[PDB]
Amino acid sequence: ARRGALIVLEGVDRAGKSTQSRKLVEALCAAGHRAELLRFPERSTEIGKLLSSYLQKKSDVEDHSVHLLFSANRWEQVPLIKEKLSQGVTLVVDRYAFSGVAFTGAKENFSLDWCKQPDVGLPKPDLVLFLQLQLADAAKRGAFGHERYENGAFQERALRCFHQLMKDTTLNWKMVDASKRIEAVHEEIRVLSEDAIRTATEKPLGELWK
Amino acid sequence: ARRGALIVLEGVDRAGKSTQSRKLVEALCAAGHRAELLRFPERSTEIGKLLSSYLQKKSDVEDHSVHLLFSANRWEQVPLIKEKLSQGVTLVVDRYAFSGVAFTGAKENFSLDWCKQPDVGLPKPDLVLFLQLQLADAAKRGAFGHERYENGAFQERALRCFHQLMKDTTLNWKMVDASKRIEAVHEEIRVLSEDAIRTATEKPLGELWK
Ligand SMILES: Nc1ncnc2c1ncn2[C@@H]1O[C@H](COP(=O)(O)OP(=O)(O)O)[C@@H](O)[C@H]1O
Ligand SMILES: Nc1ncnc2c1ncn2[C@@H]1O[C@H](COP(=O)(O)OP(=O)(O)O)[C@@H](O)[C@H]1O
Ligand SMILES: Cc1cn([C@H]2C[C@H](N=[N+]=[N-])[C@@H](COP(=O)(O)O)O2)c(=O)[nH]c1=O
Ligand SMILES: Cc1cn([C@H]2C[C@H](N=[N+]=[N-])[C@@H](COP(=O)(O)O)O2)c(=O)[nH]c1=O
Ligand SMILES: [Mg+2]
Ligand SMILES: [Mg+2]
Ligand SMILES: [Mg+2]
Repeated sequence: ARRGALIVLEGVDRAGKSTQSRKLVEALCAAGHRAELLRFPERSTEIGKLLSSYLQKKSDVEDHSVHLLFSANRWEQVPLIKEKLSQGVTLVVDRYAFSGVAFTGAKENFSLDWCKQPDVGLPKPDLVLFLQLQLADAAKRGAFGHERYENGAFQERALRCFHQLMKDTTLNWKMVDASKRIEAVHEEIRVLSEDAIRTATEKPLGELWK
Repeated sequence: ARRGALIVLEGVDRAGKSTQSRKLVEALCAAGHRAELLRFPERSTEIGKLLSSYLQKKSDVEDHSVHLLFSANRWEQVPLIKEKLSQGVTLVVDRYAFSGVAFTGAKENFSLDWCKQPDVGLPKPDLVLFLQLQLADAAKRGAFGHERYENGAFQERALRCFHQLMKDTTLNWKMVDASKRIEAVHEEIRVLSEDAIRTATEKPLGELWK
């Protein structure tokens, strides 16, 4: 039975990860694929609620602790991720380990290596789309939110970490010009995703960063 | 101001970590030291309650997730640990990262290296006492508990991991013959601890596994 593809959406702030993720799943399903949407953090579990309270500033969490919770929040979904992929279901994921590393990695005294370790071993995405957008363009999309990390300076330190992670040639990274309209960005992502489901899947699901 | 020492108690099942830890703190205080007791897991925080529900079998948790929570449960106490040590308070800890690695490391497909990473960077113990006890002797102390991991076969796989961790010469490991009476074991630990508070402290607090 042909496994599903694991597709991740990553990208700068307001670049359209959530919009594009919901649109990709809808369009794959409409074209007869079996596809479902996931996102991280997944706030409905016990850990997810801790992470949600942190991001909304309702609680403060030690930085190493919070990093590990974010990763744990991925590991708790691995049994489901692996089962859905083995059943032929393509999974479109709004943020994954890349955000985990880039966001803690933007903080002082957090090496990229330390930030990567908790996630080593996770299911490896068959495709990692990185939605790029210029600052001037992200502004036309509205004001920063009120949640933690939604600050220009901090966003720019996360972006440098993302660019380090993209030097990683074990991953099938694809850049997406997220400045275009919602529809045009969607068509670019869609075609890339059809291609990943079609080919990328003839190899077994890999393991991230190992 | 002379910093406190960070002293960890590790050891096989029923070897006396908790008894010896409470006795050491009492005796250091009685001899005019400033000393306080900590333990891991620390079940009173939000994470600690998750860990307590897991150990008591009231909930099941994915293995990588549970490993990261156990480490996060240490990181959330680092601000306090560092502040108490800088104030001259010696901290006696009932289990630390060594248990974290040995217990997940006893499970299938968990390399010691992966298990160590979440804890890299923690405050480094000035002294790690390992209470050794033969199986036949641990039995005279009563029956296994009902909690997760309290099984002869699993305990023996954790012990092999502990022996790998003791090959680590960056740590001041001391073996303790925990087969003696409660008092005699206590006198051995006490003398070792006075020595660690006295000398081991003239160097800054280190960082574990780095
Ligand atoms: N290509 C696009 N062009 C214009 N506006 C967009 C585009 N993609 C998303 N938006 C809008 O920008 C805001 C951010 O989109 P969202 O998908 O929530 O981004 P993210 O999840 O990356 O933060 C929303 O108002 C959304 O409608
Ligand atoms: N040296 C010792 N000799 C005999 N019994 C002991 C000794 N140390 C502890 N005990 C008993 O063994 C049991 C386990 O002790 P405990 O300190 O809770 O061990 P741990 O925390 O290592 O599991 C308790 O009943 C305790 O009184
Ligand atoms: C998945 C993940 C997200 N995050 C962050 C990125 C976002 N903060 N900002 N901007 C935040 C919320 O996600 P959304 O933007 O997808 O709603 O969590 C982490 O810090 N670590 C992680 O492992
Ligand atoms: C500190 C720590 C303890 N543990 C385990 C060891 C013990 N299980 N058994 N036996 C358990 C409970 O601790 P006590 O024996 O100290 O009450 O948690 C971990 O699995 N990981 C950790 O990081
Ligand atoms: Mg979003
Ligand atoms: Mg390494
Ligand atoms: Mg105990």
